[PDB]
Amino acid sequence: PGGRGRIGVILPANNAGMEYDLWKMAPEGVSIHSTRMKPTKGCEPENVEEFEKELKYSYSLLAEVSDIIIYGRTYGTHKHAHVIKRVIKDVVIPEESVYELLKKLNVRKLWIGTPYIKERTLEEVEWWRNKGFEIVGYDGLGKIRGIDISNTPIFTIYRLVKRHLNEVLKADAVYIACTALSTYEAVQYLHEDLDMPVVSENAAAMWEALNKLKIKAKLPGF
Amino acid sequence: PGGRGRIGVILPANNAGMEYDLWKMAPEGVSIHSTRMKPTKGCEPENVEEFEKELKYSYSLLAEVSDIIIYGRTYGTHKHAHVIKRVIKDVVIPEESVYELLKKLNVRKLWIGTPYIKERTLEEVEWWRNKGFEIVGYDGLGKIRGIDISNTPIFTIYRLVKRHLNEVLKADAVYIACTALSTYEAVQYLHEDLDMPVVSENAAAMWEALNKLKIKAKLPGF
Amino acid sequence: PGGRGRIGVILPANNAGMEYDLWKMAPEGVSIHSTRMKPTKGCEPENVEEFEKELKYSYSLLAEVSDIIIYGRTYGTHKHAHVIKRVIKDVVIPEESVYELLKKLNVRKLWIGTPYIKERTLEEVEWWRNKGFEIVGYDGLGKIRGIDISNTPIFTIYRLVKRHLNEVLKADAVYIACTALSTYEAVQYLHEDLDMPVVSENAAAMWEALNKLKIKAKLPGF
Amino acid sequence: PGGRGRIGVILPANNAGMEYDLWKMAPEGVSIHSTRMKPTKGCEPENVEEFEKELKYSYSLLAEVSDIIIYGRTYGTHKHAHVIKRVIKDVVIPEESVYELLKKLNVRKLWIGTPYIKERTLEEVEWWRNKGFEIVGYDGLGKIRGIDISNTPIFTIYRLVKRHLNEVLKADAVYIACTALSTYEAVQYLHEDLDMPVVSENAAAMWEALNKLKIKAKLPGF
Amino acid sequence: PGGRGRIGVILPANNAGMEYDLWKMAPEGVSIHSTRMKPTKGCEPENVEEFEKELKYSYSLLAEVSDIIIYGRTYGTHKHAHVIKRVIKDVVIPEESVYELLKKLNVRKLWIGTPYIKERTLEEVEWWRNKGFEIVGYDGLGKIRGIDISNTPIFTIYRLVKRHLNEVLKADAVYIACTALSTYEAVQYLHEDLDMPVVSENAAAMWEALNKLKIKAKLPGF
Amino acid sequence: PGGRGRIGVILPANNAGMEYDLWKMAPEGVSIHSTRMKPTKGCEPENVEEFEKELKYSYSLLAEVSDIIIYGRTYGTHKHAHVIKRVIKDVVIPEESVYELLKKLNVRKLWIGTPYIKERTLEEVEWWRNKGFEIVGYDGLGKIRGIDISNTPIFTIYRLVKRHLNEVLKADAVYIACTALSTYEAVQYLHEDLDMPVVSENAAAMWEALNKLKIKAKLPGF
Amino acid sequence: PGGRGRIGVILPANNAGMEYDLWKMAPEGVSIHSTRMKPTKGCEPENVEEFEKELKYSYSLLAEVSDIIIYGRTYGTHKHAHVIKRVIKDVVIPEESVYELLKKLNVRKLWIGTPYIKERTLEEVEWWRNKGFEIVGYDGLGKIRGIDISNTPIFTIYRLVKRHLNEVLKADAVYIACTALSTYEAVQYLHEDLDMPVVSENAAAMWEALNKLKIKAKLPGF
Amino acid sequence: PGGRGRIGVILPANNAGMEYDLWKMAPEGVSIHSTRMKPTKGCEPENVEEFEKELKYSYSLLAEVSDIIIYGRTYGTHKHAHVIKRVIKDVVIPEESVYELLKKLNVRKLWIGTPYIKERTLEEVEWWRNKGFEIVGYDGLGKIRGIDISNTPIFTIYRLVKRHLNEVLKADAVYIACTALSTYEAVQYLHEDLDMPVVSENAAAMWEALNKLKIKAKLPGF
Repeated sequence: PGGRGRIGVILPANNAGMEYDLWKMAPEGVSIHSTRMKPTKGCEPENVEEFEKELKYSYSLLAEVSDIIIYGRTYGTHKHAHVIKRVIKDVVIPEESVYELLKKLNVRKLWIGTPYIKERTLEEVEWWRNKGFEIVGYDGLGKIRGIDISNTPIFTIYRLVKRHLNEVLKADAVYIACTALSTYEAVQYLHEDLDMPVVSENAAAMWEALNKLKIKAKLPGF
Repeated sequence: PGGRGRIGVILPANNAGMEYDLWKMAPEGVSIHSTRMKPTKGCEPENVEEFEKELKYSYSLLAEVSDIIIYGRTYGTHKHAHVIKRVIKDVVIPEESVYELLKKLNVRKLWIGTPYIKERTLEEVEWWRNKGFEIVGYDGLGKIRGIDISNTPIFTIYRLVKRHLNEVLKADAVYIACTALSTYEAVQYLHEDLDMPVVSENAAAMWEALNKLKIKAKLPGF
Repeated sequence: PGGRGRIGVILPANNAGMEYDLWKMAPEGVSIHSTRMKPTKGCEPENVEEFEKELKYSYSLLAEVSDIIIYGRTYGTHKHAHVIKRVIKDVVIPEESVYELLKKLNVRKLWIGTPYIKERTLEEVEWWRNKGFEIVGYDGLGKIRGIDISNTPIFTIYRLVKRHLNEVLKADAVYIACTALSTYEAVQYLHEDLDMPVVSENAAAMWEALNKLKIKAKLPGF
Repeated sequence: PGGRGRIGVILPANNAGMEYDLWKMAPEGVSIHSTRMKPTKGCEPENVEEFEKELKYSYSLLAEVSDIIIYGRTYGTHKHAHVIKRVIKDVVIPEESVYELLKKLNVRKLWIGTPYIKERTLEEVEWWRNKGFEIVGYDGLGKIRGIDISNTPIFTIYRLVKRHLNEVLKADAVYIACTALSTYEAVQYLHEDLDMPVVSENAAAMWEALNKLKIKAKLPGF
Repeated sequence: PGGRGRIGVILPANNAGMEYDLWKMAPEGVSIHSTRMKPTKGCEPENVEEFEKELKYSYSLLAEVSDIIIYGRTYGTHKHAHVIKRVIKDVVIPEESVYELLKKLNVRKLWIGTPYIKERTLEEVEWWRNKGFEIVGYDGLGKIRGIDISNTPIFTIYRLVKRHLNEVLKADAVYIACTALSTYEAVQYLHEDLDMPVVSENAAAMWEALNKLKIKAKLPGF
Repeated sequence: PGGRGRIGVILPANNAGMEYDLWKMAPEGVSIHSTRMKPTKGCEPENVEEFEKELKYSYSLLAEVSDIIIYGRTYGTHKHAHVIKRVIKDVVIPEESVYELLKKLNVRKLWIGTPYIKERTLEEVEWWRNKGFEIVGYDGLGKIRGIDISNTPIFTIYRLVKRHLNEVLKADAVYIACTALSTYEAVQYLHEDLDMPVVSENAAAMWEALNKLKIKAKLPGF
Repeated sequence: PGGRGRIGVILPANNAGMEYDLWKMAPEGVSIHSTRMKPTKGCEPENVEEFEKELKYSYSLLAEVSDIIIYGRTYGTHKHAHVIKRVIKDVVIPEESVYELLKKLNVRKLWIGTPYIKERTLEEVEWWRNKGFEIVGYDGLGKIRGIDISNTPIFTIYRLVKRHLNEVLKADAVYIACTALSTYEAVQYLHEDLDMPVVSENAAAMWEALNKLKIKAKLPGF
Repeated sequence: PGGRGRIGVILPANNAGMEYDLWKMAPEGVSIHSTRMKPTKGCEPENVEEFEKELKYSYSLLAEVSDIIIYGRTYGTHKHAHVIKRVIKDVVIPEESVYELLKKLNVRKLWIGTPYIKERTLEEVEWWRNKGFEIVGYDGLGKIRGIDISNTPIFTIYRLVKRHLNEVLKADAVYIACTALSTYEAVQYLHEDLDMPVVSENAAAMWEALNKLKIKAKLPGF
């Protein structure tokens, strides 16, 4: 029973990494409660009313046990963030959390690691690039299926970044995209070794949620 | 990542105690993945096809990330267990787990603790009698709302039983119903103090799941 | 054998939280010794000589084993503090300890949490405002019986405050009234989460006592 | 809160050792609550109605917070135990606890250590002898004032016994009288070194109390 | 210094897992010393004199710092074990260690896990079958390059076996071939979960070496 | 599996101290991989092509499992360092690491400890003086055989320096030559006691290697 | 075997507290070696040649195993310190160590605690008083026999000082005389509670010895 | 303070290993007090009255602080043990302790390790044979000076025995002579590895002393 706080999380059916990260980061007295959503074809809502209806439903399943809710998907966050914010009051959108965290950390140069194939990696890059960050470098694991992404080993994530040391060192911080990756440990190793903030999407999400709820906690990587 | 094993769990929207218990019991390398279901009026589905359709849907959201699935509700387990077993192959029904565990523990005399009101506590008590157990005593917390049940403090659960020490010491074991109660700690204290197995629905569920997956683990209470 | 120090405490018959708090806060080599007083109707003595006679008696039971004595009641502290100070030389009055502690902490804005019901909580609010504090907010558990108050769970005390986050954040510190509440843990969680001193009556009492005796110690919440 | 159990204790004003022992022995979730009684001239009440009236009063101060009560005095236990049992239902009389414990331990030969002077040590001796125990030896610290007795150092109590190794090794167990002595540690050292049960009055009292309440616990010298 | 013992190990150039396993298993005061050998085409030497000459050379590099030597390759062990034993007195051949260990464990039914491709896994199979073991099942990771094999994650090795729970549970023990795999952890998880000895080639090698040197030690899966 | 990093090391056949030091200093996720070289007569190669050919061969045995390589010999480092750097790109030469470390530590006055005999210790002294250091003092263990050197006890190395306290205190740092000495512990004791950096050849080597790979770590002695 | 250092100590036959203190303070790798001297009538040598002859003899028994020697007596230190320094080169005289330590701590006001009776306590006071310290207060345990002094309990030493809190607080530091008292613990409690250096003769002696030998160590009380 | 017990020890001037061993073995509350004796030429006193006079003197220096005394020399124990027993009542002679311990351990076959040269090792070996033991083997460190003996490293003592594994494994136990050797650790390693009691002279001495005083303790090696 989360007497200190209860965090609800809506995530994709095949995401097997976020729940683990969230619990590992949850301070004493805090509990995580999740519900899943149908896996989707694209990365954005085809039918907005359809999306909003399903979103409201999942939200209704978490509304009473949650003190705050995290939208743990990337789907619909780029072009329909307003729909999500509309349905879920005070919702935490990991991608936006990353932005605030990086800003609060005075980050201008960024190195981006992802689990995606080149194409998506680049889009991810341009997204952040189009938000004012200078992207000194990037790379991806070249995966497609979420379950496969979730299965990524700690050090595979670690070497994904370390392999580009020379350029990684030119950044003010590193960002590891996708909530399907369990970055709880990887991010700590990277942070210690690179001596710079290493921000994962899951850690950023917890950072924002814990701040809004006002619960002291030492997140990993920064 | 749940390299050692991944346990999926389907639970009622307002259950805030089972996810906590499950993670506390999860041995290293094991992760818990859940999805919620619409809260229902009765304790048994009035539209079977409706139930089966919703059940199949939730199952489809956990099917890929799960190595095994736990049906963490009481709803539909008394009269429609066959429907659940049909939709979810190898599904773990906590109530049935309790039965197997008690049997394996050679339990004949039983004391039953619940979070329900007198009328429902009576049904619960009669149910286990009609299963071959001599019920030396019982009591309930007299609650109705699941969130309220989930909020039950460790020692409130502890005194729920201890208050009837004289009856209790006549049983071969104690059983604490409902997966909404977080019994991880309470059950350990009771087990040590009463010197007899104290079986909670959540512990029984993990016991069965961990056995089927073949993962060593020390559950609490027994 | 409190070779380092012995603290005597006079408390109401039905107070079950203060002794626990005091021992948990007692540093190594320090021991707590208590004696109880007849539970009373009002919150102030109608017969002063009666009060003084009973007060002197209880004091006589603690005088020889105590290095210092804490008057752990609220009864008679508002209008007859002088009587208490008269009978018990160097007595520690928790309510006055809170005042000195808050002052030493440069506190001007205060949020007050209590276990009482509307009326009495309103009197407590007024009592602190007249002492020179701006009371940005308050709330109570609405209890009457001391044993009931003592039974209050850690997180029930925690949420009593957290539920009013918006206002609490406007204060310089939080104060939790009544020595019947066991605040040893609750106060630590609140202090960490709110990032401001959270002063409970029991912690304030120990603070003053330990200072007078000159025994190093880390009290909780500030 | 003492969700696991609350033990009330009535003790003499100048006893500074039993509260410490009781708390050290208290398992998690158990709390100790005490109240004192006027120090008396003799070792037995001269006015029975007077005694019974004061006894009932102190009891009334502990009745509501206690699950069980320990009468931590020797006063009135030899000739008026029935009065005490009458006023306090299920009361635990340390001296009687020692007897049951020694019997349960199949003890026939006993060595007795006390904090009293020769005269009283002698009375303590034939009192236990009169219960059928063969008393292979004894000795006392020769103290009179309770506060002085309470101040007795761990190893002073240890050497009080060890100094008579010769005869002491002829007993089946050692018994250390008076609840004013803090025997929590001393008794452990003696038990390990002499390889036989070393029963102190405080440990015996907790043993009986914890048994009646049914709370698992590992007591000091046996 | 390895005052307790020094174990020398000859291994293939690209083996990155055995040195790690050996050190983790090395008890206090024991140190591991290694030297590498040219990577070879086949799995058996084509030129025996060539092999023997290179073998003697590597041995000469470890002879002075070693108390015993482990031949950590599979190359030349199937058809030329006698050559190895000839050059290196008391040499420990991991494959032969596995055999002795399994025999000492009274193993008749065996499940075999390997990192090789179907073809080679099949050869590894009937080789052990040819030693009288009934092989209830097997599987391989289908890898070729040693460095790739060494990179195998703990749980990848764990699931390599667990995925065949069904048949695996019919064996008396599990055997994981190749010293390039770091099985220190994987083997412990499997052993606990399957409740049967899980023997890795590296653990078997250390078992034999530590026995000959007579150094107490608790090895991984048995 | 050095998921964090893999350090290869080429060392003399009879060196039994460096591998131990390296592993003790290796942070989590880092592994050490070594290969030996034929013990040589002189301290410099008489046949350069011979040396280069053997050097290239050993390197080829470590090239694939290593992220970086340490040349753990003194042989050929004084007059043929360029040959080594040529064959092994980014190779770490412990002697040169010591120089950079001492420089980074702003060291001008140096005390030198060695395991060699008068003559050779004299050559080492001259070698460091020509590098720009004032050598306030020195001493050696007077050993010749590497295995003998490796067998040197922690405190023998400690007293080798401490015995000259008066001079040592005049230096800015102490340097202990030869990678055959296991200095992991000795260097820590010396550093604490002398309150100045105590640099061993092995620690310096790890310092440089870990820096190039960018892996956080706390080496001993400085 | 004190590889890090060996401290010899000459002490009075009946001193049972210094050896314990010295070992408790001895850092790892340091050992204490002692030899006793005939107990004497006065506090100063009657026959100087006699003293010097016996002193030289005891010294000869410690000369070879010691790196430095501590003269753990007060006898002959006030008027014949020069004789001691003459016989034992670099000898550590605890009383002189206290002086240097207090000076290095910029101490002007001092509170003195001793185990002696009034007369000696006063002489001790005048001694320090005649060395430039302002003695804000003092007290003694009033003991005569060294064995009795050695038997002094931790908290008896603690209260010896604490009992004079008001004046103790006026000092810059507290000094506890006599090496027969085991002050290892007492001094730590006092130091923490009084928030000022609390210097015992034994701690001062170790401070000086460890400094001369150059061995890092955290002495208690300052 | 040695509230639990005080052990006095008389040892040779240059013995630097026994005091360390004794303290490491001393259980909590036990302290060691020593005094030294003039180093002697032979291994047996040539002037008995001279010996007895010096023996009585040293004894007089330890008589008051000791609960029991250990004669930590070999000198005079072979032919004049009766003189020692005469002067020191209940004295513990390590050599005799070894005998009783070995006997109590039902030891018939013995392997003997010593720090002496061949000739003295022969006497030592013959001595124990003429005591009823079959001596399956032996060896010595070949040292003469006690300080040199004391300086013997843990593993040097360990290999002294291990080097003769084949002979050793034929014995029922191993015995390591001389109290100058610090065997506290060495003996534990040997005991674990050889799986048989490994008795050092110092451990045997403590065993006997602790038994006579009746203090529970876990010695090493057996």
